[PDB]
Amino acid sequence: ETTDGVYRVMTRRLLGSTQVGVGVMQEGVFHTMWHVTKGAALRSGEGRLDPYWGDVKQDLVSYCGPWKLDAAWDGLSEVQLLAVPPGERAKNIQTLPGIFKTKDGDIGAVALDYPAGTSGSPILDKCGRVIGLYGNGVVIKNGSYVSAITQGKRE
Amino acid sequence: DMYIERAGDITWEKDAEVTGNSPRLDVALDESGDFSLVE
Ligand SMILES: N=C(N)N[C@H](CCCCNC(=O)[C@H](CCCCN)NC(=O)[C@H](CCCCN)NC(=O)Cc1cccc(CN)c1)C(N)=O
Repeated sequence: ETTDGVYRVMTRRLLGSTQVGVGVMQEGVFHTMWHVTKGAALRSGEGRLDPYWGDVKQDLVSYCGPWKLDAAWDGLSEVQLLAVPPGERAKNIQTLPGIFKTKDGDIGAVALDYPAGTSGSPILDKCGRVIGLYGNGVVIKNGSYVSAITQGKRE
Repeated sequence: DMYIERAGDITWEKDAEVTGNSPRLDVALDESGDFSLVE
């Protein structure tokens, strides 16, 4: 099987080798954001990972099995974005999330700005659990970027 | 055609850099999965 951890999502269809995003391998399932893969199958060495679940509105997709990540921000504590920028080493950034207030409830949000290909980088709590994925967000009044902490549902 | 490459362990880093604000924003999520600001 393919090792737990954080992974770059790459394509060779564009110029050279391009990082289109990032995702999480946990419990045999690969987790990323829908807008990174559009639901397409993925190669892992000589193996193929087929899409299993996805939802455009949540902007999430899982491969090889159902969504496994179920930790949630506690609403109080600092978190760490494990940013994996294109062509750059994985790096942890600690931050206190803000909040997206919506008609259907509140979710945490991280005000950190990274290239588009960093989409899908995991956000972690102090126990190392993945509380969501980075890269679906807004540009606020001063022009800066704020990403939702996007988490799926574990069945 | 897309492929994945391992980039690291998922682990909390003890002495990580600390940055970023914590804005509270009214937002709307549309059917296409796009967030927009409410004002
Ligand atoms: N604009 C910034 N200062 N930073 C962003 C940081 C991107 C981090 C990864 N995430 C993305 O690439 C998603 C894909 C689409 C997901 C949609 N479900 N992107 C976004 O969330 C937002 C969505 C905004 C929704 C508003 N309703 N898009 C952008 O920002 C693009 C953008 C916007 C303004 C200016 C620039 C300057 N190049 C770039 C950037 N594009 O470099």
